[PDB]
Amino acid sequence: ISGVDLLVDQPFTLEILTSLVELTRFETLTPRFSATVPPCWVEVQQEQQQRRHPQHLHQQHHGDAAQHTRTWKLQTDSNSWDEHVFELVLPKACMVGHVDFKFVLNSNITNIPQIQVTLLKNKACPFLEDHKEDILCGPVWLASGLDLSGHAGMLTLTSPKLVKGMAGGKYRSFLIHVKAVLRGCDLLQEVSVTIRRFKKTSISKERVQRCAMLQFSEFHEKLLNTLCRKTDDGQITEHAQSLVLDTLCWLAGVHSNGPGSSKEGNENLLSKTRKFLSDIVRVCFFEAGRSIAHKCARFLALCISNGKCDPCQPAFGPVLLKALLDNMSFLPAATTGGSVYWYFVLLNYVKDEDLAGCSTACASLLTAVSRQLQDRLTPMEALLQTRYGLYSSPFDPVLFDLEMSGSSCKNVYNSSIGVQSDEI
Amino acid sequence: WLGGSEVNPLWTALLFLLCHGLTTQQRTAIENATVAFFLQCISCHPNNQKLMAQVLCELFQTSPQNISGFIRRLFLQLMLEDEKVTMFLQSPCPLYKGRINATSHVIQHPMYGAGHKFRTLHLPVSTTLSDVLDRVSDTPS
Amino acid sequence: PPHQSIIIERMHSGARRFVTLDFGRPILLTDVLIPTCGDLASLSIDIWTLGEEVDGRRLVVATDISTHSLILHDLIPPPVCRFMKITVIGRYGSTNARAKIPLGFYYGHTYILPPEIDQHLAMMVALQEDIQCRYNLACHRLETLLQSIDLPPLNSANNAQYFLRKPDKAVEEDSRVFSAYQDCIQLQLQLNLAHNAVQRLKVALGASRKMLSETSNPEDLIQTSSTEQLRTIIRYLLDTLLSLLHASVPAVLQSTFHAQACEELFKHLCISGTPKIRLHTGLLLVQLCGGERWWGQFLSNVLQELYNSEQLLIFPQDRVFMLLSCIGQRSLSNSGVLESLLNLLDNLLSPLQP
Amino acid sequence: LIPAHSLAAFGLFLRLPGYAEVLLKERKHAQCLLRLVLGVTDDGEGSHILQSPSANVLPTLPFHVLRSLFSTTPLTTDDGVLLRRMALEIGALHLILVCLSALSHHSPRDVEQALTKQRLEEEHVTCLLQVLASYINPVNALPSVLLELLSQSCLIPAMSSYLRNDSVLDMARHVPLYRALLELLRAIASCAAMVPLLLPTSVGTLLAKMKTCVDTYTNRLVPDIQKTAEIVYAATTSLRQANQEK
Amino acid sequence: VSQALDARLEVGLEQQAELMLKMMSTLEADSILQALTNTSPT
Repeated sequence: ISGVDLLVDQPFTLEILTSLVELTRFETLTPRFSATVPPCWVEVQQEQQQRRHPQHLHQQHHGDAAQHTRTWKLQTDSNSWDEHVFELVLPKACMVGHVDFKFVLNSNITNIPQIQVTLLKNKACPFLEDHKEDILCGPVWLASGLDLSGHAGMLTLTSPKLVKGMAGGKYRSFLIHVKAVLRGCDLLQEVSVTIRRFKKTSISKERVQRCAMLQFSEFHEKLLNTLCRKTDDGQITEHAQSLVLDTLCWLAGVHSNGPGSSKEGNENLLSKTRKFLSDIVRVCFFEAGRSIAHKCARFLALCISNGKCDPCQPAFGPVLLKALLDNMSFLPAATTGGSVYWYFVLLNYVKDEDLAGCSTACASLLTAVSRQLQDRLTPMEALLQTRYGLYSSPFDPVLFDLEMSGSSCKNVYNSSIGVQSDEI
Repeated sequence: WLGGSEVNPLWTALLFLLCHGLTTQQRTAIENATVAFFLQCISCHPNNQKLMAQVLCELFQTSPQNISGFIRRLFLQLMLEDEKVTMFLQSPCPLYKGRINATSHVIQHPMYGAGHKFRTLHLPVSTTLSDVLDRVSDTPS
Repeated sequence: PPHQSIIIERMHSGARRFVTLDFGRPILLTDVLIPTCGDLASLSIDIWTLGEEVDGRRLVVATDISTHSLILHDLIPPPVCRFMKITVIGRYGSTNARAKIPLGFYYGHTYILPPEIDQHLAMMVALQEDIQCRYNLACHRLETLLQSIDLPPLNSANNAQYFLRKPDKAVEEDSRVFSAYQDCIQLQLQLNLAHNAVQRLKVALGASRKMLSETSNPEDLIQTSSTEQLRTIIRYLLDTLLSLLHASVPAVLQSTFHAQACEELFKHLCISGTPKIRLHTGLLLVQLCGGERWWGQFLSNVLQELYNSEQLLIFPQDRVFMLLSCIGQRSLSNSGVLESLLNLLDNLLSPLQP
Repeated sequence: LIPAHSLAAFGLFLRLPGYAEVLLKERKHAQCLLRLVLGVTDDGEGSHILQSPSANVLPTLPFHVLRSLFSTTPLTTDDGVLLRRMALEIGALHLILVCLSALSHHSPRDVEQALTKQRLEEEHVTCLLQVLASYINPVNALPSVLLELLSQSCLIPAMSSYLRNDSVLDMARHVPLYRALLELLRAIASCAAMVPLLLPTSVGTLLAKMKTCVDTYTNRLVPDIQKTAEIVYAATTSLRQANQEK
Repeated sequence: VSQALDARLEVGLEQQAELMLKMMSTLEADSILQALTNTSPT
């Protein structure tokens, strides 16, 4: 720590942010790993999951990714197991970022299995009770990672204390323990687990830099200030803004599963987020482009999920609602159609709170806008609409969006493709 | 009178305005109005044709440095197309061709009359009289 | 934008299909859309720039495309690509008739940035200026084309005959108008795409947009925005209003949308707007004020004002009539709808009785 | 400020003084060429130029109108010599020889589509050679640069290569280009200024070779085009022989 | 909705956000179809 200038301390510049994202950059384990399984599972051969996935080895010649898809099929015996133990092996020293825990439900499942994967942090009659002070790292719920289909999903295994490791990014014990709260864990069909880590950086003491990034809250304060304010000296390029959104997205992702002790940093960031939420939305939607709007939508989704995951602290939905409704009147001055699309996507979900205020603002804006629109109709356009049913005005040079089918692609070219038959 | 010495500076000033506090719709409306005004002044007046040719030549000579902008469109749709002239007929026999039973509203100068004994067409000068006859009357066709 | 599908061989659907696509230059691919393919069981995309085995990658695998169409709205971070590989598995049964694979659509930036930027911006500006000039010429042609045509009012038998059987000159002039309008909209879209690209390149220099450095009062914002932006805002806002209503009791909403507000909103939207916003406005009105007492009298007043033989406004009478019929059917439970309509019909036939 | 080279030539040709007036003799194509320039590529009536009723002739207009100008503008008056000069400085004749090199492949020193492109290319080079011939004759006169620029050039290799083809069945179907060749040899032999450019297998010997060969093939052993071809070829060959000796 | 999402396992786990961001829209599109066709004004 001493004698090393932390990346947080220096004033933010484009190259500094580019270095910062390199810390958050994340990769895969190239070295081989191993694991053991309870006897009720049988490891599925690696090419069985290659059934619809024929080009796994071609993209990466090393082939460890083919081994990375370690699959166990569940042999449902008469025992209705309520606990399981999965041992991990980390032969080559590395700093894992998160463990890719993927779960798929059986095709015939109709109920919601209240299966929980709770792993308290490590400090030195279910295992979560006898060894309540000896559990390793988590915790999560299975339903959190449940996907749209409801028959599969993938859980996130990360924590602010995960990156530090046992001591300086070493491995001593990683145990994936599952306990359900026909019935129970027997509904789960098969499990695949992948271990993936951080990319190597050209920055000395990457562990120290990551620790400084995660610990200090003034880093969060400065990041939110940089994102929000755009002053005369703050001629912040949207490249730097995109980097800032990436940094906050990674930070919220790693703070998502932080335990009660780790909630200090989470609340430190969320207090500033609530302080500057109106400016965040205003900038990232009504001033920035579509990509920045998508990044801000992702960050706000992480914040909403974090507020849901922490009932001990006030929820984020109502505050997001006030921010969006306060920024509502700026819609006619918005830049692009994709940003407005993402704004309304976020707004629609948070309608569950204060329906009266949202409806009032919507009606006011509609009444204000509608009168203006009718004044801009011309006899030319009216003739076109009546005689031919052509409603798009051709004499107006400026457009707003091009919604082909469930997408907003006005800010990008249409790619001209020369088709190659090649392999017939 | 629009070719008079008093009005001559207007052409150059207009071109100066349109070849560099105007909104986009204002600029488009001004461009269309200028093109229409020039085309009206040039329609069948050789003197005004010479004056506009002189104005264009001097503007091109004094233009620094590629051709684009309003001047390109003005040159392309003022010249490089057939001239239009209003041609006005009348006869002791009615001219039925070109009329439909729908209640169409056409408003022209009163000197062109009304009814089946009059007809006015805005058609290119390059056309021949046979086109006039078989477009105004059924009998030639 | 180009579009033309290509044929395949050994049409039997049991086996694999292979399609490899190359743009001839690295492309910042950021959007992929492929329509639903019923006779297909799987689909995948593989991406590489230098080589399939050198830097090959994959980004999505689609399985339910038989009854669905995959959409990749925003690929962030944008994968750099020049070569795209398509691998699909048809229906498991290897017996099928002739079918054509829909290629889909792929959107992405052509110029890649982390120098060409300055001269690329200059040439893009020149291209935008040329496209603007061509678009202005197309607009002038369309304007001078429509100026010579007229719509006969539907108030006589002769006009009805004209609408039933269009004369030949009307048909050919309509074809010419449609062609000119299609050219105009093509040039408009090209100009907007070029301007967006130029704006993105200027953003790459850090020159952010003006963004309300003059005023922020809404009464100027609403009256200074573009028409298309207002239409998109109205569409989204009406959509959210419909969602909010379907999710309930918003008593405040019913208070604001009284008789005068409903009159004004109907006349502004359902008469001049695009069909989508017209239908949505009608449905929102019938869902909100359908049970009101003043409703039905609203419909009678609207019909009498719009379809009066003294009406001078030009509007798509048939479409708004269909909208009125649909609204009347939905709001039929209200007792005043037929009472008001029959009272109106009673007054129109009054001159028969001396 | 299809084909691409014709438009560049048209832009270069139009800068020549007096070319605007002669281009406007046939007005509608002249408008089409100018409309084809400036990038709109459309008429005033909404019909694409490339699908215009007379779009086939479009490539020929620049060089053909320049040939008409050359016929109407003799080398006698000051107009001809000034036109020759402002041709030489701006690279008008230089670009003429460059595009000849492009369309003839003589550097300085699919069956249906193949035959169609061969036809269009041979007609284009025919027009180019014939307009160059009209450039040679009126109907410091010889440019100083032309003296150097015909040596290590394309014109002499073009003549050599096109005189390599001595098919006895060629002139039966190849009448237009051989007519242009006859006219250009008439110019090269009758023009006093052009004679020193040629006179220091030789051109005269192999020209006599074709004359004797065709005389043996036809005279010793036809419709209007062929018979006119032989009679004019014999007359022009006699004139060229008379001019060559001095 | 096609429930098809790009292979972002390799990147940090924004995937759960992306699924629910995909789920953000899905609960909207269905309700509107239920708003205008279903739930006839009564």
